[PDB]
Amino acid sequence: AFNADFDGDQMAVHVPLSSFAQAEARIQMLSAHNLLSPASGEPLAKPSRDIILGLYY
Amino acid sequence: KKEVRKVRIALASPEKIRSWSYGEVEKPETINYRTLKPERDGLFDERIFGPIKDYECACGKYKRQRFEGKVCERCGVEVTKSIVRRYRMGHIELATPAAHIWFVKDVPSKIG
Amino acid sequence: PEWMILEAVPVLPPDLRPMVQVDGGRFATSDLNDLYRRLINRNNRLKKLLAQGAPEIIIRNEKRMLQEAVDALLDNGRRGAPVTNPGSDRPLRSLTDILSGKQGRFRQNLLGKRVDYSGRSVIVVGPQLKLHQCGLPKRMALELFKPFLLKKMEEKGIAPNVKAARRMLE
Amino acid sequence: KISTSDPVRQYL
Amino acid sequence: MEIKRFGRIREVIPLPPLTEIQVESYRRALQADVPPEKRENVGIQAAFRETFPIEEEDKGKGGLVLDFLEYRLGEPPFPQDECREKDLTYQAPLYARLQLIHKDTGLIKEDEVFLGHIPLMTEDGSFIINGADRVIVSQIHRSPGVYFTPDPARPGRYIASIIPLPKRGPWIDLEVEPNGVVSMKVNKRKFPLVLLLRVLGYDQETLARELGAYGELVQGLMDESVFAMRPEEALIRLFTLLRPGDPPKRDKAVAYVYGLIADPRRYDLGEAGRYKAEEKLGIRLSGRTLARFEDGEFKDEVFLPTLRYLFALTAGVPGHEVDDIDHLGNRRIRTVGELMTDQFRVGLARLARGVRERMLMGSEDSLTPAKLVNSRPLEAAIREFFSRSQLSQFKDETNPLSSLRHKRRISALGPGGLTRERAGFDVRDVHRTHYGRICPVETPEGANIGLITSLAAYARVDELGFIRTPYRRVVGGVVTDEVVYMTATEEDRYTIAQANTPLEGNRIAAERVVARRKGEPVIVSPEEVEFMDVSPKQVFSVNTNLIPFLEHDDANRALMGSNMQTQAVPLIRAQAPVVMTGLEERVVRDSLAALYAEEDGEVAKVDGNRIVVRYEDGRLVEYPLRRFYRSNQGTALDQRPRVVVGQRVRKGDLLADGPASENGFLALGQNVLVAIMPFDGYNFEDAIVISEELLKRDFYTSIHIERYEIEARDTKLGPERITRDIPHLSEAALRDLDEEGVVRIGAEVKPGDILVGRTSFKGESEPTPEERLLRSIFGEKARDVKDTSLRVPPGEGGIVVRTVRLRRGDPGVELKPGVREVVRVYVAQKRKLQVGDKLANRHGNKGVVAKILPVEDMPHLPDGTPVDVILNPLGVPSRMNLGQILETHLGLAGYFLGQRYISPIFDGAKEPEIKELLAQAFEVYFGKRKGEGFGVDKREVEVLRRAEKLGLVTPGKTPEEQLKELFLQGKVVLYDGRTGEPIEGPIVVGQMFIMKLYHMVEDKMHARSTGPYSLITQQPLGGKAQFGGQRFGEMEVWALEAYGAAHTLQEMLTLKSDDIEGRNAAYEAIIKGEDVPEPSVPESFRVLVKELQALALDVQTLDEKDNPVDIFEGLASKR
Amino acid sequence: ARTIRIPVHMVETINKLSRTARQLQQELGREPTYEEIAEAMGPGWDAKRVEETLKIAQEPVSLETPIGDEKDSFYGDFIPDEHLPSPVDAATQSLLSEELEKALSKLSEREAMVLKLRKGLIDGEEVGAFFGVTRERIRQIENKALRKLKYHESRTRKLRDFLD
Amino acid sequence: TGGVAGAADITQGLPRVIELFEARRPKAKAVISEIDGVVRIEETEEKLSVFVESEGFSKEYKLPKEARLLVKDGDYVEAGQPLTRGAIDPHQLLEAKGPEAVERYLVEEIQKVYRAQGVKLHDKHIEIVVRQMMKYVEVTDPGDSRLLEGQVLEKWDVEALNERLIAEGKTPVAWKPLLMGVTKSALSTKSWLSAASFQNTTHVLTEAAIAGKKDELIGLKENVIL
Amino acid sequence: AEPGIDKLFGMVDSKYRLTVVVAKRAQQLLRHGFKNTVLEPEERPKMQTLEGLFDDPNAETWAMKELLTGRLVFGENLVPEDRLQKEMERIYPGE
Ligand SMILES: [Mg+2]
Ligand SMILES: [Zn+2]
Repeated sequence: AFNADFDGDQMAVHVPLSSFAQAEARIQMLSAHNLLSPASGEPLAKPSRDIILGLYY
Repeated sequence: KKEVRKVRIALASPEKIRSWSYGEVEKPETINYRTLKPERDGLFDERIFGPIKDYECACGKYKRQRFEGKVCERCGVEVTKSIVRRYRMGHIELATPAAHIWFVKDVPSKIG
Repeated sequence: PEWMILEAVPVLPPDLRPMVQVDGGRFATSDLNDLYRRLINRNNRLKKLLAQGAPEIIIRNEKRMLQEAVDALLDNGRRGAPVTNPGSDRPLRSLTDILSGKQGRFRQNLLGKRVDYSGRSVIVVGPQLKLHQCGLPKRMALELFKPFLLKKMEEKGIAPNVKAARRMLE
Repeated sequence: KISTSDPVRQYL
Repeated sequence: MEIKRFGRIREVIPLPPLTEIQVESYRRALQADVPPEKRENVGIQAAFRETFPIEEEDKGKGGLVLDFLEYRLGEPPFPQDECREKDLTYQAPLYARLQLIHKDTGLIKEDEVFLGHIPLMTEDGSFIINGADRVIVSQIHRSPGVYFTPDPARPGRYIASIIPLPKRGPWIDLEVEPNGVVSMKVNKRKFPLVLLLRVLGYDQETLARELGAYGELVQGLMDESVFAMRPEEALIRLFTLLRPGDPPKRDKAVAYVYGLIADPRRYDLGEAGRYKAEEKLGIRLSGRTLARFEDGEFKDEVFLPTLRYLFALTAGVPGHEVDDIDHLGNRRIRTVGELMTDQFRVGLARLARGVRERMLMGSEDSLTPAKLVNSRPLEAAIREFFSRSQLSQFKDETNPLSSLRHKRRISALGPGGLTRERAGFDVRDVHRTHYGRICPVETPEGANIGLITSLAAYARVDELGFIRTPYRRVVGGVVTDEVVYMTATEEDRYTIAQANTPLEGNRIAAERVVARRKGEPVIVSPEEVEFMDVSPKQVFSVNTNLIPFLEHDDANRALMGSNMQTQAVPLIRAQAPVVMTGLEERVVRDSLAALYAEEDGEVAKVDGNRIVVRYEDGRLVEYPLRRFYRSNQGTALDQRPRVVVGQRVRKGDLLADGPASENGFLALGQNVLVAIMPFDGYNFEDAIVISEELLKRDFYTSIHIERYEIEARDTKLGPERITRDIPHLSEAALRDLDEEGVVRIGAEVKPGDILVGRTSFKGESEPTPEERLLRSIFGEKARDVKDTSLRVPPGEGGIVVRTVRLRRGDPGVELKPGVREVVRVYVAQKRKLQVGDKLANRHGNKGVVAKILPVEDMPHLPDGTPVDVILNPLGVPSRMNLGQILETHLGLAGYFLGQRYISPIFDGAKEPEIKELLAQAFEVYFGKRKGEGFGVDKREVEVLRRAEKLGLVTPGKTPEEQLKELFLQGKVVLYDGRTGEPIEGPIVVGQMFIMKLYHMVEDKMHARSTGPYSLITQQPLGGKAQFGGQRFGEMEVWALEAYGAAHTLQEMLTLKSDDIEGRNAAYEAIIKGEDVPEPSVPESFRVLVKELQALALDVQTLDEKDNPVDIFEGLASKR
Repeated sequence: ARTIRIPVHMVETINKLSRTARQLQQELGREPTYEEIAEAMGPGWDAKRVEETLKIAQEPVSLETPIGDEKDSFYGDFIPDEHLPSPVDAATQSLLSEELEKALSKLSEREAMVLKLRKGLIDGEEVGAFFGVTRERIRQIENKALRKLKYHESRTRKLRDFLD
Repeated sequence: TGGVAGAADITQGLPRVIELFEARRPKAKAVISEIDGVVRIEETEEKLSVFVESEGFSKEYKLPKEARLLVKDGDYVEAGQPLTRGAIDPHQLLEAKGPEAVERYLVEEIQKVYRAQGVKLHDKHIEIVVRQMMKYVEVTDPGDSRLLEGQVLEKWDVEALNERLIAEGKTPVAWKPLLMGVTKSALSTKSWLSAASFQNTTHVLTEAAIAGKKDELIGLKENVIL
Repeated sequence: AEPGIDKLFGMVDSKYRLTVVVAKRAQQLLRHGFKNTVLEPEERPKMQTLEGLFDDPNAETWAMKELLTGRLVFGENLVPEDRLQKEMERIYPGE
C-alpha cells in the first residue's frame, strides 16, 4: 500500500484524540479492514515478494 | 453557538471600515526604545488595539477574573488575554480618498 | 458599488504585525508596518499641507504619493515595487502577498500545518506482527501519549498529581 | 507612469 | 595472509595526484610561492594588473596614474589548529607595492597597504574558513567563443552567435530573413551586417567578391548602397542607430569599447579565445579580442570571419560547421584559482572605484597611502566568497574518502550566469564527451541530477578548464605507451579503440576489433585504430573505481554503491575488503588519512600520541597524531601507530593508520561471513538479519561526538550568570556539575542532565503578583533568577571529554556583541550497531537491521562456524548487480584460504579463476574434515539428494566429489541452527564487505507531544529541545478525506495545530481524563479573515437563515 | 527615517559616531574596538555608550525575509511565543487554582484571604493588609495558618512537587 | 507530446493523459466527420480531400500531405468518426457525435494509456472526472441572466425545471453542451473559497465580492479552510 | 482483524453509520458511569495484568462488543434529544 522499502525509509505517526476520531480510525481507517484497493477490486494484501517465493517453492 | 454554514465575501462600506475599527491610527509612532511600549496614539497603542497582558489591565486597577467583562474607570481595558491585541482592527482616516488597486488594476477594470 | 472607493483604510491587528526582541537585542517586525507608516505619514503630511495653506502642485504631488501608498499595503508590485531601505530590494510583503504570495496564506493553508500529537522514525519489517498491529517504540509512545499517561499515573500510585507525574518523567 | 518624472515635469 | 591479483592489462601509468584539481589551481591562482620575476601571471597578479593602471584624466584636474609593482603576501596571522580551536579564518596577509604619479613634479610611493585577508589551502586541498574546513567545488558552462545553432521555429536556416563573458560585454547574433532585412543584435535591436564592415573599412566591392563570390548571399551585403558609399560617416551613422539621443561627435569612443579593453575579454592573447578561433573559424588574432587604438582606424579580423563561416556553413562543406554545444571542447571547468581570482578582481574594481573618488578629495600631493587605499571592499568581497559562496562548503569528513570526493566534485549551479535552475535535460544527460572527463555514475540522485558530478580517474584540467581524458597513441597496428591528453573536440577527428583489445605488446591481435569514431560504436580494423583508451580506471571516478566487479553491476545501482561509500562511518575496527579493486591503497594515500614516512630511517619513540622517527640523514622528527579529533560530521579521526620501537622504515611506509585504514588500505565496515537466503521475514523487502555475535566482538561500533554550546548573554534585565547554582530543586542533578558551573570531564551524561548552568531574569520588565505570594509563603528571600541551563537534548549523550570556557579578559578571541562569555562541551559516545542502523555493500544492496539473532540459532555451517548476516536473495534479481554475488564467492575462498585479493575494475578476476580458488578452498574446508576424523552427515547426504534432483550435482558421483562440485558453485550445506536440520538445498555463503552508514539528525526519531508555536502563524514549531511537529500535507489530507475520517481530519486542522483555544482545552481535557473538547475556530481561519479585512473585502460568516454567527469569540465587538 | 523614532540629538550623535569610526578606519586597518570611538568622540564617551548607540543604529530586520536557501523561507515562523500558556501551563493553573481553592475554603476567610487577595488579586504591607485588626493578629494567623496549611500539605503531598 | 519534425503523429504516456483531461488540440489531430454519409476522394498533386455526403448534402475536408487516411472511397462515416488517423479534439467530437461521444471517447482514450502500461484502474474514476469537465454549458435563449454565459449544467436544469413546471411562462433556457478542461472546470466554480486556493486569489475574490457570493459549504476543499 | 466486523457492517444501512453509533455509545459508556452496559455477568470484556478490563480499558471495544449483540437500538430519531441525557443521569451512578 505505502510504497515503502527498508533502505532507510521513514514513516510518521499520528494520534486520534477524540473518542470519535478514534472510532473512525479503528473502524474505517484500520489496516486489517481495507484489504481490497479502491482503484481495482483486486486485493492489496497480496503476498509480496518473500511470501510468494516461499509458497511457490 | 450556531454552526457556521455559509461564508460570504462582500465589499467594505467605509462606515463598516469604521465599525470594525477601534480608534484611528494617527501617527507613525511604532514603539519608542527607552520603554518598549507603544509610542503615542500610533500603530500599537493599547486603546486602539488592546492591552498586552493576560487578565490584568494596563495600569492594574482591576486584575483578576471576577469582573472579567467590565472596563477600567480612568483607562479602557476589558479583558481576556492579548488575543484581542491580535484580532482587533484600527483604521486610518484618509484626507482625500484614493482607490483600491485590486479593483482598478484587475484586467477588467471593475470600475472602468 | 459606492464602496469600491477608499477613504477609510482598515489596519491589520498589531500582534499580527509584531515588533519583537531577537538576538543580541535585535528586533523584528512584519514588513506590513513599514508600509503602514508610509501611509500614515503621507496622510498626515497631507492634512498639515492643506491646513498650512495649499499650493496646487504640492497638494497633488502628495495626493499621488498617498495613493501609491494605499496601494502598497493592499498589493505591492501591481504598480511599482516598494523597498525597505538599502539592504534588501525586496517587495515588502503586501497584504495581497500575504493572502496569495509565493508562500502565502490560502496557499500554505493547504501546503500543511503541524500536528501536535505526531512523531516520525525509521521503519523496519515486523514479520510476526499481524496486519492489525504495528511496532511502536515505547520511548516514542511515551511522549506521544504523554497526557493520557499523566492522568493514568494519578489513577495508580505512581504519582500524586499531574505536575508531579510530569516532573516524574522530565 | 513613473512618479518622479511627472511631478518634476509638473512644477518645472 | 597472501594477496593474489588476476587481471592483466598492463597498467602503464600510475593514477594522477588525486587533488591537483584543487591544489594546482590555487597555485597558479595565487603565484605567491614564487617571486614577481617568475612568468605565470594569471590569477591574482593578472586580476591585479587588469585593474591597477587607473587612468583618470579630465574633469577638473587629473592625469592620475597608480601603478602596480609586485604582489607579496607572506606571514599567516595565526596557524591552522589555532584557527579551529578559536573561531578563526586561516588567511594569508597581502599588500602589494603601489606608487601614484602626478602631473606636477612628484611621485609618491606608499609601499604597503594590507587590504584583503585571503584564505590559504591546506596541503590536502581543503580550507578552513570559520571553524569548519570548507571546500570550493568546480563548475561548468559555455567557454567564451562563437557558434552557429539552428534557428528557433522556422525550419529554414540557422543563425550565428558570438559569446563574450564577463556579463557586461555584448552578445552578438547574425540572422538573415531575405524579404528585405538582415539581423545582427548586440543588446537587442537589429541592423545590416555591413554598415559595420564599412566602418572598419570593408567596401562593397572588395568584400562581396573575395568573401562571397562562392557565396551568393553577398547580394544582401551590397544591398543598401546609399549608406555604403560614405566610410567614416557610417561610424557616426551607427552611433545614431544606437538610441539615447547622443552627440553625433565622439571621434573614436564607443568603437573602442567593442574594440580593445573592457567588454571584450582580457583573457589570454593566444589560447583563452584564439583557440576557439583558428580551429573553429577564421585564422588569426591581432590583439586579444577585436582590438586596436593606434590610428583611430580599427581592424577587425574577427567580424568578417564570423559571416565568412556563416556564408560557408550555409553553402556546403568547407568542413561540416555544426557545433554540438555539449562537446566538452565547448565547456570549461573552473578550477579553484579562477573562482578566487574572479572574486579577488571584483574586489579590485570595488577598491579602484572608491580610490578614483579620492584622487579628487586629497588636497595636495601627499595622497599615496590612506588617500588612495581603503581595505573595506577587498575584505568583505573575498571574505564573502569563502564563507557565503554557494560553492564553498563544509568539508565532508564522514570518513576521508568522503572528504576527498567532496573536494573534487563539479557543479552546475552557482554564479547563476553560467547555468541557473530552469534549463535542464540536455545538460543533465551524460554527453558523449564526458568520457574520462566526468563520471557517468557519480552524480547524486534527485532533482539536482547530472548537474553535479565529480570528475574521473585520470581526468585533468590542462591550461584552461578542459577535461582531457588520456588516450595512448597507436601508429599502424602498433600500440604505444605514450599518452595524449586530448581535448573533447579533437577526440572526434580520430578513430579510437577500447583497452579490452587483445594486446601482444605493441601488437593488436584481432582483425575485426572495436573502436568508436565519434560517439558511434564502430568495428574497425587494426590498420585504422589511430588511438587507444588508456585505462579502465580513467573512465570513472575514484569513488566509483573502488567497486569490485563493477563490470557485473547495473550502472544504475552502482551509483548507490559509490554514494554509499561517501556515507561510510569510521569504525574502531577498520578492515580492508576481502576483495578489492586496487585503489584502496592510493585512496588512503592520496587522501590524507595515514601518515607516511618521508625518508628512510629507524624509529625512536612510539607513543600513543607521537612517533618520533630518526632518518638516516642524521635527523629525527616528532610526528604528532591527531588523537581524537572532531570531524565536521562527528566521526572520529585517530591515527593509530602501526610501527614498533626502533624500526628501519622504508620511504613512504605507514607509520600510523588513518581513521579508517587497517594497513595502509582503505577500510570501512568489515568483511563478514554471510549466508544469502531468506529468513522468516526479518529480511523481507530490504531488511537484514544480524548475528548477535557481531556485537560480542566490537565489530560494527563507532565513536560519535556532538558539540553542545551555550552562551552567557547580557540582558538589560541583568547578566545571565553561569554558575553551579540551579535555583529550584536538587543537588542530585548538580553532582556532575562539579566545576562550579561546567560539567566534569568523563561524566556520563544522559538526556536531561545539566551540561551547563546559567541564570537569567524572570520577567520582561516587571515582577509577578501571584508568584509574589508563593515565594513569601515558604521562602520570600528567593533568587528571582530563571533556570536557563544547557541540558542534554533528548536522543543521547555520552561522557564529556573536553570543555571550553571563554571569560571576560579575551586572549585573542572574537566574542560576539552582547555575548558575555561562551561554554563549549564536547561529548563522546560509542555506537554499537543495533536494530535501527543501516548497512550497505559497495554494490548497492542497501538495507536496515531488522533483527539481531542469538548465535544460538542462526544458520550454521557443518563445522560449528555460523554466519554473521543473512541477506535476502530477492533483493538481487530486480536490481542488477551480480557483482556482489561474485564477491561473496571469491570471499568464501579467501575465508578458508586465509587470503585477500584485488579484482580490478573490468580486467580483474574471471569466473574460472574463482572456481579455481574455490577448489583450493574445498581442501582446507573438507580436507581437515577428512583427517580430523569424520566424513559426511545424513543431513549432508540428504541435501545432496535434493541437489541432484535439482541439477547442481552430477548424479552418480561420490558425495565427497559431489560436494566439491557444489562448493565450486559457491554454495555449501547449511543446517538451521534452530532445528539442526539442514536447509534443503545448498546455499551460498562467503566473505562480503559491508559498511555501516552514518545516522543523520533526522534519524533521531522525533516525537513531540506539545511544544512551542510560531509567533505570527500559530502552528507548532520546534528547535532546541522540543521536537517540532510533523507536516500534514495536502496529499495526506486527501488520504483522510478519502476515508471517512471527518473528525480525525478536523483534529489535524484544529486541536492539533491551529486551534489556539482548542489545543489548550484539549490538553487540559485529556489531563482530566475528559474526552477531548469539540474544536473551536482555527487561527488559520481567523488570521485569514483579518488578512482579508485588511483589504477592503468584508468576510462575514452566516447562520441558518442568512444572519451573523461569530468566529472571533468576543474580541471583535467594540469597546 | 527610522521605524523606531529617534530624537534629533541621538541622530547627530549617531552621525558623529559614524564619522568618527570613519577617521578611525583611516589608519588602524582594524575596525576600531569600541575603545577608540569613545576616545575620539569626546568628554563622556565609553564602551557601554557606543555599543549601545550602534545597537539602536541598526535598523530592524524584515520579520518577513528570505532565509537559508531563499527557495521559500520566511523568517517570522521561527520566533516562539511567551504569554500564551503552552498546554503545560494551562494544566498548571487548573490544579493549582483548584487545590489553592480547596485550602482557601477549609480555613478562616480572615488572614488567609487577606494575604491571598493582597498577594494574588491586586498587588504584592502587613499593617495595611488586614481590615481593622492590627498587625499582631495578622502575623498571628498568617504564620499559624500558613504553617498548618503547609504542614498538612506535607502530609497529603499534593503541593510539594513544585508546580514550578 | 512529440516534436515538430516531419511527421510525428501521436502522443504517448502521461503527456497524453494531460492532453486528455485538459481538452486539447492534439499535435496531429484527425479531422472528424461532422456529417454521417458516404465517402469520396480526389487525385491532384498538392492536397488530398475527402468528402462525406448524404442524399442531402456533402462536405469538403482538406487533408494535407501528412494525413494518412483511414477511410476509403465507398462506405459510410458516422458523425465524429475518424477521417484522419490519430488523435481527436474532444470539443469537435462533442459538437459532432454529442457529449455522450466525447465522454465515452475521453474515458476510453484515457484508459488506452494506462492499459498499455500495465495499470488496471476501473473506468468509474475517469468517468467521475470527465463528468466534471462538462458540469458547465453555454447559453443562447435567456430568462434570468443574459445569453453568453457559461454555467453549471444542473443549475440550469434547476431554472428550466421550475420555470416550466412550478412558475408558468415557458421561457425555454436553450443551452449548448460545453466541455472544458479539468484545470478550467475547477478554475471556475460555484464557491469562491475553492477558486481562491489555486487560480488568481486576487481576481477570484474581486468578483465573488462585488456579487455578494454566499459560499454554501459543500465540497471538502472549501469546508476544510474553515 | 476485529471481532465480527462483517456482522457489524451488516447490521447498519451505511458503513459510516456504524462508526457514529459505536463512537456515541463509547461516549456515553464513559460519561454516565462506565457500568452503563448491557452484557457484563458471565462472558464480557477482559484484559490480562489481572482480569481487570472489567473496569475501564477501552470504551468502544465494549460498544462494539454490545452492538454485536441485539440489545442496543440505533435510530435516526429514536429518543428526543434532551430528555435522553436527563433520564440517563437519573438511572446510572458512578459519576
Ligand atoms: Mg526506501
Ligand atoms: Zn487601568
